[PDB]
Parts: sequence; structure tokens; C-alpha cells
Amino acid sequence: TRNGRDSEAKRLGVKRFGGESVLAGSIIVRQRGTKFHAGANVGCGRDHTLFAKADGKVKFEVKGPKNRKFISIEAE
Amino acid sequence: PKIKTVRGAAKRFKKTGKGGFKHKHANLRHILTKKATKRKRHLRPKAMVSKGDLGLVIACLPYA
Amino acid sequence: GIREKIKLVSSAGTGHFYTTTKNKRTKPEKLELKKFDPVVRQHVIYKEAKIK
Amino acid sequence: GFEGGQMPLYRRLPKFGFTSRKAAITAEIRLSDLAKVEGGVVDLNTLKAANIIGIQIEFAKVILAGEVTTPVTVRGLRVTKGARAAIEAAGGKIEE
RNA sequence: CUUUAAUGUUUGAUGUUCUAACGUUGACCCGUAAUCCGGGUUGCGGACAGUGUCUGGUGGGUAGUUUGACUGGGCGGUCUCCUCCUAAAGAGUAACGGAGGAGCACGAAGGUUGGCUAAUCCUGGUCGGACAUCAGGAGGUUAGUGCAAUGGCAUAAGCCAGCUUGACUGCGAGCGUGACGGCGCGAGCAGGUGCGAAAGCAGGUCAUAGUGAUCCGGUGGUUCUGAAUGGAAGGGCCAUC
RNA sequence: AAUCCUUGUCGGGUAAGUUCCGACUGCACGAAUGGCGUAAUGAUGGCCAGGCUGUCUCCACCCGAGACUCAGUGAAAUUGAACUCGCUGUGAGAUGCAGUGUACCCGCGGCAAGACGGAAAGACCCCGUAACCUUACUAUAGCUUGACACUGAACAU
RNA sequence: GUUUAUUAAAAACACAGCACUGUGCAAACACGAAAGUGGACGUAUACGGUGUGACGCCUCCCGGUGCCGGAAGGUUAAUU
RNA sequence: GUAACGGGGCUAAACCAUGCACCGAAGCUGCGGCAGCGACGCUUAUGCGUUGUUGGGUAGGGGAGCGUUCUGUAAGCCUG
RNA sequence: AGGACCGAACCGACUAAUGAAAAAUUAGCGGAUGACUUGUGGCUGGGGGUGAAAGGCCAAUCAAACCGGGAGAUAGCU
RNA sequence: UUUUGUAUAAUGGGUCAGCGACUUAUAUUCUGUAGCAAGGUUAACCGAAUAGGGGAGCCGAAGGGAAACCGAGUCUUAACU
RNA sequence: CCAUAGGUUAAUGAGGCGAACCGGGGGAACUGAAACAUCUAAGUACCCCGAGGAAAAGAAAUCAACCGAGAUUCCCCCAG
Repeated sequence: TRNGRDSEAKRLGVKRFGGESVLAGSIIVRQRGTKFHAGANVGCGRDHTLFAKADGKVKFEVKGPKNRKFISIEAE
Repeated sequence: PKIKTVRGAAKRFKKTGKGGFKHKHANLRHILTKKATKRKRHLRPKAMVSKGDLGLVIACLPYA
Repeated sequence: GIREKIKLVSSAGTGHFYTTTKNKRTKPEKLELKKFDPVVRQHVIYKEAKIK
Repeated sequence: GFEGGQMPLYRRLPKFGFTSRKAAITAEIRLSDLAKVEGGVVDLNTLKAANIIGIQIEFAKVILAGEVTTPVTVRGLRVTKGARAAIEAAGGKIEE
């Protein structure tokens, strides 16, 4: 066969979910594109990795005209 | 007879105050230009030996 | 791996150098960039030299 | 340090440093150990006599460790800042 | 300096001759009743031959070994990394299951400021045609992404231009991911820079492949070390091959 | 043919011949790892005939040696323990389980279907990081090269 | 003729014969750290090795690997 | 060898539906006994009233013992 | 005359059937003046010998004899 | 016994008796226990002597750094919020 | 030719055996490295020569570190 190959699994996906208290720095999502977009108090890394810029509760929400998912941090 | 130390082990590890073991990181020896500087920087400082392989190290180094 | 490697050396007169890659077929002229020397702690011109 | 045939932890990790021959002839002396000598004067020789440092010891620091009460004359010894202060407090003399 | 001639002396090699080393498994004499051995005389050979030490070659004559694993044994195929599916809507998840890629590229294809918006089709238009370039429209990303696939991308991450070196040095709260080795994301702090009027952005590139531990050395820097002392050699530390 | 296809095809021999003998697309003969012949020789291979025959159709009888019985002597392999049947199932081929059938206890002569009978820690096969036997690696005896040594003297180019 | 003593007697080995090749005698070669010994008290009509195998009729390629000869150039050790 | 209900046999002793009985295990309950581990409270000889609960077990871990020979205790004690 | 022929001894071992026998038996079979056979003694030694060559033979042992030693080799196996 | 699994028709044992397998030495770590405790302990040896001497040494009471060095800090870095 | 070699006597000593230990001359491999070649095993096993009650070593062209020690041998440390 010509077919044995595959890659190592990258463990992407939502790391912290709705309402989870996070420390600033913590990674909220690993992802390939911007499936989720960075909202308030959330930074987007060079590999589109969303991460808390402040200590608080994670808050997923749909926003804007395109109806895009946005992760923010609610203050705490 | 006395236990002989694993000389290589001795060379590579130094025991710390709380019975740990420091060691120099791998990957910062050659093939450097391609490695990003940040990674290299991170590598530079001495690192403690992990809980998993601690035992092996201990075995290697009975006189510490 | 046709693209060979080189070292940009500090014109500050320190030993310090950066290292990097360049394509010597398409770009014959020497690489000169203004990089930070950390011994002088200033941004200096760095001229390409042979890695050796 | 045999891990099956995987390259063992020691062999993986790079060697480092060197041994100092000068480290083997240096010594550290607690403040507590200044009372153990006789005469109230602390040379290397005196320390050796009092079995505090050892025969092959060319150099010795006095560290702020424990405490010194009696006044002592430390002579031809390195002393840390804290240790020195302690000595002074005790009523001691220090000299090179 | 280019190029030779003269006088004075000095190594290298090249054969011819010699006779004294050395050879004689030539002859005769003696130890000796002795085809050994030695001594003697003599002929031939002769600084060769041949032995030792070093050295290149040749050397299954002989020796010591090696000759991978997976595998519904050998043969064939495979072995690291990336994308999708299998994978049962967190992560992970096997098969010699189904499909494809990587072993780089780029001093701009990086940074930043300012600007711009695609494919395809239709109608008209010199050479010009199914297909160049130019007008008017439909279309709405069906296009584009340096290269596979996925997820992304109009605030464009896509396309142009101006100025540039942040493809900075020291660090790093805190996370993710691994048995570990390790790999990854990172706001902020210090120094010093670039773009911008400024807010700001910049520690490479839309992201995910482009890779190799240790040992042994090599190069540059560094007074850290320096076996009586001063140095040096070697060692260490930083950078790098 | 000491040629896959193949019992090639044609001929001979036989009532009938995958063999044999003679001839005609060499899978993959071939000229001293000799080619093609060859009288003689062969406990050599193949094929055919005459004779001969219990080889056979198809066995019969007889003579001896054992086997059988008596007396004397007296082994061996094997062996978890046995109160050691058939069948159909089950459990991966049943004396031993289930259901069922059969069967009074014990010898002797016979037979060999089973006890996965006895014998030898399978010889095949694979595995595991032994032994002997090339242009694998590494060495090396031997053979060979030069340099110095034992080794000197002249003379010329 | 020989052969697997004890599952193979043969078409295998040997053989006379043939060819190639080495060897000038202190022969080549072989056994020997060596001395020596065999070869041979032989001397090329002899001895060693290799192949073929009575007798008869016979018996293109030197590119590859070996061997033989050559030495102009290239490369090349110890030594210096 | 019946051999595709375990057999006998069955026209229900088959199948469907509803119901009430009973059988049925080392399950649960009853009575007696032993042991582990916790709770509290005694007032102690460092365990006892009790009171919950637990007690299948290979690899393996932990805990507590029996017996054998020899040394002391032992020129003791038992034993013609 | 003859590695000539037939054939006893003697040397062998092609076919056959069958423990007395760790290779024999009986019935046949080959050679039998030769490259024959046999007695006595001698020599060749283990990566060594010897081999009309089968990896044959070297004390019922041979792709490296036997004895003792390294040695309780090593055994991820039973 | 070995196995996912054995009445297995897989291994081993004819039976009995006797013998037949986790030892020992020296290092090192952890547990218990006893001693002493910022101390603890001696080795060879001397000592006819299990005493007593013998503290040579060893471990501990300080760490950080490759190292010089500094030291309750220290390394890193020009400097660390 | 002298001599020397050789020869015949005479005296003195040697020879051979023996447990281990000792000094010297030679010197493996299995094994370990989870293969294997450097390396290890190990200067071990073994062979050979020689000696003595012991042997060997031994009186600094030695250490040390700017202070000093004072031939060899053996034990404990230094130190895995």
C-alpha cells in the first residue's frame, strides 16, 4: 500500500469553558484558524491561540454582523 | 565493595539543597542558527530533574 | 538545503555576531543590517562574513 | 540507568562545568565554631588544631551561622558581612 | 627585480672498478675413526645478497565478528515529521485501513504606515484569434494564500506602494502538551530600535511540516580556572559549526 | 537430452506404451568446469524378447524351528491414581462431562481400530540482538616496496 | 581400480593420455620463530601446481576480474 | 446409533394473553461463633463496654504466628 | 605376456530375507599376480594429521578428537 | 505447570525413604527500634584485651554558582518589577 | 712457527623431588559492553625459569610548596 502515514494529534480545542475562572496568561483555546475570535481581555497568539490577558471568568458570545464566536473575560 | 558511581551521571547532574538534581538542558549544543532565539534562551538555564526519572538518577549517583 | 549559512558580524569591533541563512546564487551582494549589539548595548551595523 | 535500549537520561543530557581544585582546600566556619577554639584568636592553624576545618585547608570563611557570644579575634580569615557584624556585636576584633 | 656566467665550497644521486665487512648448500687441510659443526688455506661472489627497526602495497592464507525490526517466515512494502478521514459532536484512540504532502523557501515573500478588492461569464472594441490589453455590466470570493490538506482570512491573513531591520539582547506572571528528553503559547518588565501625526503595532512569515539527543572535536569571544610561583597549554562559561 | 509448456509432433515396438528406440519451436546444449563419436569393460541407469517359474490368477498340502501345554530358571520398555463399555452431543477429535443405550465376576489363545499407545525436551517451521563454510567490516601470517642499521674504498657523470 | 567403518559403490574419485603454467638448482614449492628437512643424493626428456581425462574426428570475444610485460605522465609511505 | 425437546413422553405437558400459588442459590433473613477497620466514650494495665461496617481472590504488597537443629539461661529441670 | 579369463583360500560388501551381534546372518554377489593382500615394528597430532576426496578417517566420539583446567562461561529461554 | 482458556487427548511425576532452590560479604538507601543529640561515631592499631585508650577520619549543623567568588542568601542580567 | 682449539687426568659444585606463598620470562578465551571491533574479563587462568624461609623492595637524581617531610614493606583513611 501507499497509505500508512498520519500525523501526531495536536490536542487543539477549547481548554477552558464558559464560566471557568482563569489566571491571566492561561490559554483558553488552541485552534488552527480563528474559529473563535479574541474578545475583551483575551489575546490571540501567533498560532491563533486565545489566552486570558486578565484574571476572570471566560465568557463565550456570538457578536457582530458575521455572527462570529468571541471569547471574552468577565471581570472578577 | 563500595558502590561505584556512574561517572557520566556525576558529570551530568549536581545535587541541590532539598535533595533534587540540577542539569543542563539538551538542544543548545549545535544546530543553533535555525533554532529561534527565545527557545535557546529558555534552554540556557539549569533545570531540575523530573519526578519520573529522579529515581534512575539517584540509582546512578549513590554518593550524590 | 542549497541556501547556505553566514554570520553577520558587529561593526562595533566586539566579537559579537548574529548567524543566518542566505541564497548566494540569487543574492551575490553582502548582507548589511542594523542589529542590536548587546555588548555595546546599541544598534550597530552588522556586515555579513563567512560562517567558517 | 538502563531504559530498554532508549538512550538513558544521563547519556541524553549534556555534560557541564569543571571541578575546582581550589574548592577542595577552602572551608566554611560557623559563628558557633569560633567558641570551640582556645585563646580567643582564630587563625587557620588554630581552627585545624580545634578540629574544625582540616589539615589540607588553605582558606576559610566565617559565615553568619549559629551565633557568637564571647569576643573573638579573627585573624587571616575571610568573614561575610553579617558574620563580621555579629562578631563586632559580640565585642570581637577582625584583621587580615 | 627579470635573466645568466665566473671563481670558492658545499649534498643528492648515477654506474665502473676494487677488496676488507658480509655470503658461499666450490675445492683441499685439521680437530676426527665424522657428508654435522668449527678453525685454516684457497677460489667465486661482494658491499650486493641477506638479517633487524620503521614504512607503503598485496594479503579469506588465517582469525574475530556483523548481516535491523514490523510482518494475519521469506519476497515486496514500511520506519521521522505535517493535513484530512476512520475517531463513536472535549482530548486521546488501532490495523501491511482509506486519501495526500514535508526533509524547504523568502534581507522581502519580514516590520510598519497608507491605499486597494477577486474568479468566471456577457456585450462593445485595431492587428487579436476559445484564450493577451481597453471600455460598459452581471457576479459576490465561486478567487487569492511561496508549496499538501484542514481550519482560517474583507478590520482582510488576499493585492499594490512608501519608509525600514522587532527575522532585536536580557527576562517572563501564567498556561498548554508530553512517561521523560522535550516541544509550544505568552501579557508584562529592562535596555536599545523601526514604522506612524498619534492611539499603537513590531521578539519573523495566516497557522499547523522544512528535522536529529549525547559524545568527540572545530572557530570567535570571555582573565572564570591555570597542579611550586608568573605565564601558557588544556578545561569551563557565552556565541557558533 | 542425466525441454518449462509436455504424455510436443511424426514413426517403430504393444490388443492397449506419461517409459524405451528412431526422427523432426535449444523455457535454459555446445566445444579441455571439453563437443560429437566410440570396440571392449560395468554387483551402472532405461526399455524389449526367449527360456524359466507359486511373482501372480489363487492359493493347497507337506517337512522342520518357534508359537501352545507341562516342569526348571527368569528379563524389558512403560506406569499420577483407576471401581479403565457403546453411541449422540458438550468441551474445538471423550473410558471418565450431559442425555441415553448396553453390560453377571475372572482367565486363556488370537487380531491390532483407539488409549492423540511406547521410544527421542521435533530433525521441518519460527524465535534467541552456536558452529563451520566472498569485490561485508576489521585485523593479520606470508609475499612485496622503500628509509636507517650491520656497510667500506676509489673514480667519473 | 577407489569411496561415505555403521542407510549412498555410482554417472562420484583415480587413471594412462592431453594442455596451460611455474621452476637454472642454495630450483620452484612444502613442513619448520629458526637450525634444518622433504623436493632429490633428482637438474628442464626433471620437479611443482592447475584443469581435462583411453582412442578417434575435433576444439569468435582481452570490454569486465585475474595474470604477464611496460614505465612517459598523474597520485603516493616512512624519512627530511 | 434414534441423534435438530437432555430423555420418557405430551394434543397440552405446545403457543398467546391475564391472574394467583408454590419450588428455586454459598443472594437476603433467622440463631450461634471468629476476625479486620473505623466512630465515639471508658478511665487505664494500653485495651475494654459497645456501636457501625467489612471479611471471593492469581501476580503482588502489608500484618501475625507454628515447628525443626544449634548457643545461652542449664553443674538447672526431666530421665533405667 | 597380462592392473588377461573361470575359480577356492584371502580381501571385499551389489541384492535378499532374517539382536546370537552397539552393523551380524544365511542364500546368492565383486576382486582374486596386483594401483593385490597380510603379520611385526616404525612415523605423521587437533585448525593439526591423513585423505584414488565421502567433510571420509584420527580408539563404538569428528564441519575441528579425548582428558584436565579458565568454570559455578553465558542462558532477555524452559 | 503453562496459559485468554486445561478432565483435557498439553508439561511433569511408577511408589517410598533420604537429600534437593532467595545465601553470604562489603557498600548504599528507606522503615522499625535503642543510644546520645547540634551533635553523633570512631578505623587501623595499642591493650590478653568483648573493657579502656585511639577521633586519623566519616556524616550532620548552609546554600547559590560551571568557576572565581559571595553567603542566608546566591546565580542570572547592564539591571531586575 | 709460536700459540689457540682440541685431548687425558684430578679436585670442588651442580643435577632430582616437594603444598602454598615469592620474583622474573611468556600469556588466553568464555564473559561484560544487553550486538560488536576500541574497551572489559586480566596481566586472571595456564605454561616456563629461579629463589627463600620468607621473597621482593629499600637508603631519594623521592615527595612537598616557598611551610616542611625524610629508605622500603604492610594495615586504616584520603575516596569510589
